[PDB]
Amino acid sequence: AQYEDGKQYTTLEKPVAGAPQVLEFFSFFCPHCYQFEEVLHISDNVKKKLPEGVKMTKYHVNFMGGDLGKDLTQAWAVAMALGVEDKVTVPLFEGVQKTQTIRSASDIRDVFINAGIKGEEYDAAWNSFVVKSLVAQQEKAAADVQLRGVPAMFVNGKYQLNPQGMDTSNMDVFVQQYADTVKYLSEK
Ligand SMILES: O=C(O)Cc1coc2cc(Oc3ccccc3)ccc12
Repeated sequence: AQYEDGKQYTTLEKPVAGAPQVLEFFSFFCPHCYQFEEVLHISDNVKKKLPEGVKMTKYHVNFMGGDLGKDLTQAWAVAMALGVEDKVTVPLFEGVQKTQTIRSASDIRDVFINAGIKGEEYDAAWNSFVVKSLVAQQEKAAADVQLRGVPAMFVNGKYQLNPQGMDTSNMDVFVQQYADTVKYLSEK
């Protein structure tokens, strides 16, 4: 077949019931994730190839970056609780990987302050049980598949994208193959 298990995707040996239709995992320490955001815009290109209104979910992971990796998962929970993902994703990626000005939870907070989130409202979210539960939700989603690599995308709790099997000579061709594979998997 044109799409084959082991080529563009792999199939989870234990499928996960109740998962979101499209689920992405990333780390602000992950270099391919940085590219997926700034250069390839993978999430937006996948969204444009799926029907209107499909749910897409994106979670941060703990396993890169030690203490700060976990702080970043909590900060991503804050961003999701406050609905400010689009305001903080690029400055968090650049603060970690480009300028290397993010070295502490305080430096993370500065990114949110600079993006116009009020200090009081950041701190209230950071300490909230709603955010504690969003941290648990991110960890649980990752744990369901003993995730050890990002960027990762799962479709319908069943299929895992395999970008290792896609053309990397051309960035736009790669994005198109990735998104068309997601579309194919979502129609399975
Ligand atoms: O770990 C792997 O090999 C799989 C993988 C995940 O995200 C990626 C992003 C890439 O970025 C490019 C660069 C130039 C053209 C097209 C794509 C390349 C490969 C991968």
